[PDB]
Amino acid sequence: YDDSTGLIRLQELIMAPSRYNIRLKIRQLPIDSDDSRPLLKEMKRGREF
Amino acid sequence: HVIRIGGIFEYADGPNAQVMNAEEHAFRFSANIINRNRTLLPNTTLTYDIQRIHFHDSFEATKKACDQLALGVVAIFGPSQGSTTNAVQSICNALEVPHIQLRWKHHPLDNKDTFYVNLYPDYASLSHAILDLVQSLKWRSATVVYDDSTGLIRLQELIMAPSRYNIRLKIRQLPIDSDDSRPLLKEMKRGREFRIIFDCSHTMAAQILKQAMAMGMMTEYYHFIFTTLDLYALDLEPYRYSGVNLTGFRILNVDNPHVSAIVEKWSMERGVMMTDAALLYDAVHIVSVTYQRAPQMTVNSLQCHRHKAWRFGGRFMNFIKEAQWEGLTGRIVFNKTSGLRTDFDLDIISLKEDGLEKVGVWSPADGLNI
Amino acid sequence: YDIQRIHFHDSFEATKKACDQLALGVVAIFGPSQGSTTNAVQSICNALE
Repeated sequence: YDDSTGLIRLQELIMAPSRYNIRLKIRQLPIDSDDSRPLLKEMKRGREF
Repeated sequence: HVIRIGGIFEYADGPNAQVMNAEEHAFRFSANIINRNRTLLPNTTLTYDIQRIHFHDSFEATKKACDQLALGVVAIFGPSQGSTTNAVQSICNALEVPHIQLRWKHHPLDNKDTFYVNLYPDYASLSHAILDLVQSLKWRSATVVYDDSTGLIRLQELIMAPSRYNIRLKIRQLPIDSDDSRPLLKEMKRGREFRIIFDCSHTMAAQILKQAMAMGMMTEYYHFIFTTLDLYALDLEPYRYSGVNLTGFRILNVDNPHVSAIVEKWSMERGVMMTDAALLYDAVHIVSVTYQRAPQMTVNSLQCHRHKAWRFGGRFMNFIKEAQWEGLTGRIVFNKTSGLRTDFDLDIISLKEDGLEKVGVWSPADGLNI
Repeated sequence: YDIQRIHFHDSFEATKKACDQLALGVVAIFGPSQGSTTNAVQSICNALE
């Protein structure tokens, strides 16, 4: 995610891992810069689709 | 000399509510202490314009602040809610009077006010405090239970710490239609987690005391973690003499005898000093330091609808933003870009069967010395 | 209709534009993009029906 206060009203999906058994990783989008590319390398290490 | 300032408190009928809390009374406490101390301002005597507003009512706030500006005030204590306090900060920038934030409110730096001072311990360094503590305990299974997302905001290095530290919790909100989560304590006792961490306030925490001891969860296996700092207006003793493993907190630095004398002197006034009582006493002391380090400066009667503004608002905004003073809570520090109490001292206090006991400290300077 | 434009995060702007649109006379105001202006003036709009 990027902004941290949209999911106040999307928290149904946030407490979905108490219900639905999907495994999950949380990261934030950088807020002082737009450059996602080292974080893209971090997800290339994270290896998820 | 005599100086006059402006305060805003929030009640449930507002000015039509007649409540003097442990802070308004502590405001008058510390203001008359500066009226008593004459090397805390050589001759300048601290008076004030306290203007109660409602809870979540910015119209009453705008009228009370227009009354303060028409009387002439040179600083405005921030409300605890962004509807009121952020509009008041924009107007404080717009008529060149220092806004105060007495607490933390969520403020973006996309706000364009230059009149700002946030005061509360570092959220990231708090998250690293609990990394220090939890990696001294080496846990992975836990449960953070909240009742709004702002405690997830205030602890947010710890929430990308699952992508650092090998850790995974039960993300759960409490009901916002009820404060008894004892049926939800039943429903989470399916998980029967023993390391649950609590973002909480004191009356809610007494409700949760009677929930958890009602659910048979008061024990020394339930290795729980409290944010709440208030331990003389709630119940302690059966939870103590049942044996428990839990961490609470105390920002107060009362083992300095001056600070314990001020707490006892408030007990004569109220009733023991709460967190924000000590913060507001230290804040009124800080403003007397900022003004004693200031030239004595004008009081400007301002219409709230004009652009007309006070001469020394940027000057005294610099005097407040640069402040850094030692008092009841230990260290009090502003950042100079977006203000913050980056460096902070805590008493790691914990209840056992012998009672409450300070067992360590956590500071961004002391690390996790404990 | 009546159209206003205000900077992000300034409710004294909302103060003056609200005095314009009230002394003019409107019955609805379209929400700004920030939050402090909109809820401050929402409490005011609540107070004056």
